[PDB]
Amino acid sequence: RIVLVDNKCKCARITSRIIRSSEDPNEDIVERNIRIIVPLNNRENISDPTSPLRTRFVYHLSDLCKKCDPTEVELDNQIVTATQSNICDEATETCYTYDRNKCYTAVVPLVYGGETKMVETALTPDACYPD
Amino acid sequence: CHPRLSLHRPALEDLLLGSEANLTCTLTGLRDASGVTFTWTPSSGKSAVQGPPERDLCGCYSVSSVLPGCAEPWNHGKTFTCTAAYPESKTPLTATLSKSGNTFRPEVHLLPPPSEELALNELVTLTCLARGFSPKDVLVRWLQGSQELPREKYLTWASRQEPSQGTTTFAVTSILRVAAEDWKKGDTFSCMVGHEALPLAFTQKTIDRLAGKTHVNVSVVMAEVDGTCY
Amino acid sequence: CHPRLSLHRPALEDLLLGSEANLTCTLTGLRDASGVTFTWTPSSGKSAVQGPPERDLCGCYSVSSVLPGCAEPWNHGKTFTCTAAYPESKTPLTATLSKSGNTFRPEVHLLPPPSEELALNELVTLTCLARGFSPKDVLVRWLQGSQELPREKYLTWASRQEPSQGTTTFAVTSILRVAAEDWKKGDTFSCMVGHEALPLAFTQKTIDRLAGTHVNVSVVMA
Amino acid sequence: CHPRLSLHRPALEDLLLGSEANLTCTLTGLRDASGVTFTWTPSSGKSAVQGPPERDLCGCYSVSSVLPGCAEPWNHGKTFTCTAAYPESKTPLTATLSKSGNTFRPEVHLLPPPSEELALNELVTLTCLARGFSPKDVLVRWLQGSQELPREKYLTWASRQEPSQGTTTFAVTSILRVAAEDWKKGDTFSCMVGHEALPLAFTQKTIDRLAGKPTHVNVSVVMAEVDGTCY
Amino acid sequence: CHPRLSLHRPALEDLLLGSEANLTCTLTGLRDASGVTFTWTPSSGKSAVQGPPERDLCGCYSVSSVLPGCAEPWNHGKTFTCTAAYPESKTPLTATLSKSGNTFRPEVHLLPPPSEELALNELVTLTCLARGFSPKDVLVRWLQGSQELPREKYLTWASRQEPSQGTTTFAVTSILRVAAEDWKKGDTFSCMVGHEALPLAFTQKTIDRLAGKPTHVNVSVVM
Amino acid sequence: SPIFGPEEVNSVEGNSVSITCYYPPTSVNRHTRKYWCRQGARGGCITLISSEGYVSSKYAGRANLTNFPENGTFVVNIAQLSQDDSGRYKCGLGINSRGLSFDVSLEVSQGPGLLNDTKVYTVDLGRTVTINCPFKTENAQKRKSLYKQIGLYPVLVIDSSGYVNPNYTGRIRLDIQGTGQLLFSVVINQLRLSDAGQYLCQAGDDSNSNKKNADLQVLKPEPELVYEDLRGSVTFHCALGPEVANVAKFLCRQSSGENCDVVVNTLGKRAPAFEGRILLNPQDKDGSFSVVITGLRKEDAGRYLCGAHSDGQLQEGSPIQAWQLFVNEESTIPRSPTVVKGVAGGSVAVLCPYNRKESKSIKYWCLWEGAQNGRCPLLVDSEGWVKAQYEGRLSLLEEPGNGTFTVILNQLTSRDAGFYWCLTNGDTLWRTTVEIKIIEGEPNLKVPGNVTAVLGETLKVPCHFPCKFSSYEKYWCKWNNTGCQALPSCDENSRLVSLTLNLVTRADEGWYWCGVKQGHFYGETAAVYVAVEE
Ligand SMILES: *[C@@H]1O[C@H](CO)[C@@H](O[C@@H]2O[C@H](CO)[C@@H](O[C@@H]3O[C@H](CO)[C@@H](O)[C@H](O)[C@@H]3O)[C@H](O)[C@H]2NC(C)=O)[C@H](O)[C@H]1NC(C)=O
Ligand SMILES: *[C@@H]1O[C@H](CO)[C@@H](O[C@@H]2O[C@H](CO)[C@@H](O)[C@H](O)[C@H]2NC(C)=O)[C@H](O)[C@H]1NC(C)=O
Ligand SMILES: *[C@@H]1O[C@H](CO)[C@@H](O[C@@H]2O[C@H](CO)[C@@H](O)[C@H](O)[C@H]2NC(C)=O)[C@H](O)[C@H]1NC(C)=O
Ligand SMILES: *[C@@H]1O[C@H](CO)[C@@H](O[C@@H]2O[C@H](CO)[C@@H](O)[C@H](O)[C@H]2NC(C)=O)[C@H](O)[C@H]1NC(C)=O
Ligand SMILES: *[C@@H]1O[C@H](CO)[C@@H](O)[C@H](O)[C@H]1NC(C)=O
Ligand SMILES: *[C@@H]1O[C@H](CO)[C@@H](O)[C@H](O)[C@H]1NC(C)=O
Ligand SMILES: *[C@@H]1O[C@H](CO)[C@@H](O)[C@H](O)[C@H]1NC(C)=O
Ligand SMILES: *[C@@H]1O[C@H](CO)[C@@H](O)[C@H](O)[C@H]1NC(C)=O
Ligand SMILES: *[C@@H]1O[C@H](CO)[C@@H](O)[C@H](O)[C@H]1NC(C)=O
Ligand SMILES: *[C@@H]1O[C@H](CO)[C@@H](O)[C@H](O)[C@H]1NC(C)=O
Ligand SMILES: *[C@@H]1O[C@H](CO)[C@@H](O)[C@H](O)[C@H]1NC(C)=O
Repeated sequence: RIVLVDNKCKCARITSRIIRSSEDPNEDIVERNIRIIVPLNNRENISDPTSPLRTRFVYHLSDLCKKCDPTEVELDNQIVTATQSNICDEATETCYTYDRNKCYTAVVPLVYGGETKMVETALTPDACYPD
Repeated sequence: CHPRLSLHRPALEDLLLGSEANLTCTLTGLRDASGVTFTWTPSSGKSAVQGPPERDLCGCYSVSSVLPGCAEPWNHGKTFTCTAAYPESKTPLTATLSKSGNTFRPEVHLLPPPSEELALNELVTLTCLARGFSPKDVLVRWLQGSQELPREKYLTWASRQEPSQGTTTFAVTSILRVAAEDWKKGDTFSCMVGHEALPLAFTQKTIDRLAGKTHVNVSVVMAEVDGTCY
Repeated sequence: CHPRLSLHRPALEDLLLGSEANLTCTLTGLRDASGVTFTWTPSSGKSAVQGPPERDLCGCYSVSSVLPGCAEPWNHGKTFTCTAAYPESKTPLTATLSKSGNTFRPEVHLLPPPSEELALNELVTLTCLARGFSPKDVLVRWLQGSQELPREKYLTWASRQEPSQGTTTFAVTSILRVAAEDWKKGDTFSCMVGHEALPLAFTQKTIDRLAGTHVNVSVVMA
Repeated sequence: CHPRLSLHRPALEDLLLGSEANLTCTLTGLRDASGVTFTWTPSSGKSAVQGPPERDLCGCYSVSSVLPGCAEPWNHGKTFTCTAAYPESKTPLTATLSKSGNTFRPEVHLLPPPSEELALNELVTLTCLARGFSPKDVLVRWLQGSQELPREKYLTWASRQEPSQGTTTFAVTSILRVAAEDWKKGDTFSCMVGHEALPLAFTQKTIDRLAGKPTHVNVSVVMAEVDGTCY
Repeated sequence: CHPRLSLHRPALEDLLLGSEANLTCTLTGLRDASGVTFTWTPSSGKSAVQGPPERDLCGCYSVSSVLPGCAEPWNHGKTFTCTAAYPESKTPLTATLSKSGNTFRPEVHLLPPPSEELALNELVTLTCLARGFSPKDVLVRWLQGSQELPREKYLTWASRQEPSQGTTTFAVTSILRVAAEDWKKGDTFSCMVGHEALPLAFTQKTIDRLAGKPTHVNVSVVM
Repeated sequence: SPIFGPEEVNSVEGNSVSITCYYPPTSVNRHTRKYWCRQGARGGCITLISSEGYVSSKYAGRANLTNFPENGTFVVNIAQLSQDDSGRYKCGLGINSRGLSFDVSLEVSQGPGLLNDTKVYTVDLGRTVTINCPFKTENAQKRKSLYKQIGLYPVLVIDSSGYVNPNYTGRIRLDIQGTGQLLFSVVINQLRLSDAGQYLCQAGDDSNSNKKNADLQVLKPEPELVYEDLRGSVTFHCALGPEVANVAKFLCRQSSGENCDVVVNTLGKRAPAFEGRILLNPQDKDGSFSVVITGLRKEDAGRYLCGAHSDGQLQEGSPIQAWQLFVNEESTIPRSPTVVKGVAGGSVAVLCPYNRKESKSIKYWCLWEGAQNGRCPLLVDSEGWVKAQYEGRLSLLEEPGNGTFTVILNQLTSRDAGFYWCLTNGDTLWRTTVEIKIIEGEPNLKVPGNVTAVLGETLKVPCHFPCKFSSYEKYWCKWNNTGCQALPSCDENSRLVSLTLNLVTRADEGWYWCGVKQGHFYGETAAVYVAVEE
């Protein structure tokens, strides 16, 4: 199998495979498999008081498969950099899940003595360490 | 009585919410006056203060001393020593302490109200449990929405160690009573726990009236399926 | 140091399960003078036992005493007065203790385990909470099925005072960690709380699995 | 016929792949002779190559002029102000051209082959379509694997303007015919488009048979009461 | 300027749909008077008054002829040539007229919209493509339902020639942008191509949603 | 999937065991929870020991678990094993129900004891063994014989009169030495896997017949686990004994259907896929040697064997040594260009990366040579040595400096094509290889040819450049061993950056370079030699 996309902001995985046929070669078979993981316990925006549970999930194929990173092409005798999509609007996407390799913090005001301080919390405590 | 000397670690509310992490050295059971003299091993800008005497158990003088500016040597892991000397002595005492090792990170659980309290429709009770952390010190705070509640509105017990299934760990609880109008309307509540082994010194968890599932509805659409993935 | 007399109520564990409860009138801060004379004034029932001295606060001869057999006149609602004798003043000592009133019964809850613990396939945690009782003394016991568990297998906190507005009430918690496969079998667990206000002296609740879930999903695919 | 002057903007291919932003000034329809004059305001390259006095059909003689330059200045917004002093006027005549404003980057699509062309097993057609860009000039290339195909293997049209959804935009097309044994095997093809309004001035799109229309799809939804982390 | 003389063909938009298909014998560039006598070597019996006797661009005079009262029925394919006259040096000029062979019928394909456009719901794009015909003369007309669309709501390109293996052939494209609600509702669209070589001179295609039927999805959910 | 460990683990009762599992050294993985679990017939791991302080009931006192974040490993130690510990287990990180795990099988079997009536013998596959057998004093000249007990029946393999079985031709011998010895020995060289079982001696047909039944086990070699990355490198150490120091060596790779495909020999062999990226070093006093493979790909993973046999392949009866390789694919090695194109007379500039922590080391640059077993000599280093054939056309610069250095090579020819390696003195060692191709064209910068100068006269040299280099920086420099340094400021429009030399003694002789750069990243250069006459 060949991995087409593996998206972590919405936790989607797409693979595909060609199975030929040596009997009248228009009965060829092309197969595509999609794997979706739906969370049921986290908010709409990722900040704590927010619309207590997301209950509607929307998956558009063209939004999952996009390649938002440049590339290098050799045209005649030079190498040029090129973009790979039309939809790379300049980051304001709503993610459905957390990412295991990224940080997510929050800011809370607390009181210590006759003052008020503004401290920072951690929502995924494994992934935020100063090293 | 018999004179003793010990060293106390700086308090956790200052290491996480302030700047001045005062470390202190004490003394108990002196007899007649205070001619006591002190020193430490580091003296990097150490403006040491001795202060006045006091009265200990049954009545006995007891003078301590404090060393300002001890945050970065503590978190870096240096070691401190304290020796005193009373005028009826030919042997200075000693004490040492350091920031501990072999630590563990607490597990925080926030529990929904029981089912019998929601029917009587007066007040409901939320519970916060922290479990499995090796040094005994911890902080617990609550939030309603985004505003912090005052400390005179909830009750939190002390930190005791739990039965052994390996290494030795500790645990703590707290409860909060809130009105059933504010709970059945859709407000959210959060519990924040602070500890040394946590990464950014604080972590939190949150709950509301929907969490705990009932028969919830979910909808998935999956709009275009065969659509040239590129 | 300085002398001080004080009494003590009988213990709570000996009222509910045991038979004979004690009643102490201790005298701390003497350092000497073994000729001390305790004498309870309603002098009937048993006979008063004196005590040998001990050490307290590096110098005190804190002598004690026990008047046994007063467990049932405690529950009926009598009143006791202790006295003593110390080698200085023109006065003896005297204190008083009696069972008070306006008591309230505890409300006990037993909570199911959280959901993030079952993912790890280790021990799971049950929590028992007792709230709203007027005298501070309480007991907590745990049961699995019908067999009782020893006291070294769980953890209870003390009973502090809770921030009420109307009248003064107290609260207490306890946790028990059991094996995950024992939970997944279908075994039942129980929490018992004993108090003075409960007439049958013990109340208990029971939790297990299958207590209360089902989701209704819909796909569209255009 | 009538003497008219014109400046001409530099070619897209030379400017994008290099910096040879050469300008071109030309008066058309001189009276009798070739003794004309030229003058630009940025006199950097004073060796402006005046071309030979060529002619044009139905009685027309024209003069050309080139002011060679580099890509740098044209992209920063200078201005160029060619002149002429042909003898049949008693006052000179100018023209001015600069870089364009109010630009839009194009939308590039690459269409899969149709169904009844695959059931003949001889050749298949790919189609690249670029739409919605404000100046009328654009580049189109093709690639197979990662090697650029020579320009004599495909067909590109011109850039017309589309009917108005308010403002003025343009569109192009190009097609490429491919042996059907190479499409069904799993080779990849690519369409590359270059234009002034793009940020990196180039954009490409790749397609193959795996990224086309499939004939069997399997969807598997998985609920998660545990957490959302996507391991 | 230098004079010349040319000859044209009847336009294709009239040959299949009208009765005003008429031919040409023009004269490009002149500075003289009426020394014109036109003679066409088939003489079926029509009326051959001249076209518009007028002028041209940049000071050139011109004459022209058309054949109004006979709609040119040359499906049999005559030679049909014009032999003009003017009082110049001793060669009154003729012209060139013919009908070549090697007629190839076109192949027309109509494409579904790109799937990126369906997710945004503003306007979708359809594309017609005609390929593989030898005479470079073709007309393209769109249809929605059965009401023809006007010629200002779509865009079509010229007719270019394509690289090939010895036999020379031509191609043409066209696009049309419609609203997303009309696509998702279920409306039908059609492309129509007219060419010389076809038996009824017009080829249709059709497309809508639910036109790719054999896709075979299969859904499953666990826990 | 990125987790790796031992697939099979064997042990006997009463003794301990130690298991190692590997993970990428990402900071999420250095602080997450590690676990050791056992799966049964219910589809779920029951955790037995954890990284957070959990020890199960069955593992109290026996086991523990340790984590080493700087390696990227964690170790599980189990003690006092028993026969009830035979089953399937998993290493892993995070939550048990996900798939960041690795499967392990474990088999325990009961040990020896009390069986004094049978002796034992265990050697390695392909080594030497000898069997010692007494034959009684009442036999001086009476037959000695061996008997192989094959299943149903006993057969004979060597008499004391010369009959030796066709299975054992040439690799068996019977010795009764002198010195008044009335025992005997049977020596076997080149042991195979088809020689296991239970033998039995004999001394004659007689009533005496001093038999003593014996065992012969043969050991397969346990593999060694190697954990590497994509586009990194690996070094194998073959360490056979001195007794095979004069035999040919090889390295093959196992496959599915019991077939080694050979990867390298000492008889001059090489696979086509490993062209340009494999070495084979000469061997030591003890016959030890090493094999270096660079630029690792996804299909480079599996079992590897190195052995010793005369024809240079894997065959029956040769000693071997095994390795197990795993390629990560979650690598932090930066994706660099692999092929670099130039034309004749042009230059090339190559970025060579390393690891950021050892920035005070010494860098080198090497050209690979085939037509041998494989060699790779130096061309230049980072302190001032350069090969004599490459004088005035090669330099190494430490210019980007965040784990990247540059190499500049101009005056290219068609001979300069090939594969080139970059090396470091550090402990961690990636070796990166780049290929140079030569194509047709004309160079960008344009300089005159060789230049003369008169004694005591000023000289001017031009260097024209195209319009695409008009936005860069330009320089002239004078080439030396330590590196070339720029000259103080002579520029114009898109042409003619000109060097000028005011007076001339012979100290101005040498090679000079004309080049462009974007601040830190270097580009094309060109060279010109300047003589001085009188
Ligand atoms: C990287 O992993 C390796 C293998 O897992 C670790 O190697 C071994 O680690 C142990 C414990 O740190 C070392 O044991 C000690 O050895 C000394 C003698 O060298 C002994 O006297 C002590 O009682 C103690 O057991 C061991 O030396 C070391 N090396 C080998 C070859 O076994 C290594 O520790 C890991 N890396 C780091 C930086 O920790
Ligand atoms: C999601 O929640 C975050 C909470 O931090 C929002 O980010 C903040 O938005 C407020 C709005 O005025 C700003 O003042 C803060 O500076 C923002 N903080 C950060 C860290 O971005 C965010 O806007 C919310 N997003 C959505 C789509 O609701
Ligand atoms: C832009 O102008 C320059 C200058 O004329 C052109 O360069 C000339 O190219 C021709 C053909 O190679 C040479 O014969 C001349 O010698 C060049 N002139 C100079 C001054 O170098 C260039 O060709 C023009 N534009 C493009 C894109 O070619
Ligand atoms: C320019 O002059 C240099 C120096 O004399 C020449 O470089 C030498 O060429 C010979 C001929 O092969 C080599 O053996 C030497 O090793 C070269 N270097 C030195 C330092 O002497 C060079 O060949 C001349 N010609 C060109 C075109 O550069
Ligand atoms: C530490 O001691 C100094 C001097 O007594 C005092 O000013 C400061 O507030 C103290 N810091 C604390 C208590 O955090
Ligand atoms: C959701 O579930 C509830 C109970 O299961 C049902 O009454 C309701 O119709 C469902 N749908 C919506 C949209 O609420
Ligand atoms: C008195 O109290 C002690 C401990 O508090 C207990 O062991 C004993 O049973 C009680 N009763 C008597 C009669 O001693
Ligand atoms: C774990 O236990 C084994 C055996 O008791 C011992 O060899 C090893 O050192 C222990 N590891 C640690 C970190 O104590
Ligand atoms: C010799 O080898 C063959 C190979 O299978 C085996 O069947 C046979 O039993 C062996 N015989 C002896 C005497 O070793
Ligand atoms: C690159 O090097 C500079 C200079 O030392 C340094 O400040 C910077 O942090 C480095 N960048 C990285 C990503 O290490
Ligand atoms: C340049 O090279 C010469 C001769 O090799 C040497 O003597 C001199 O020191 C070098 N200068 C520098 C700056 O490296």
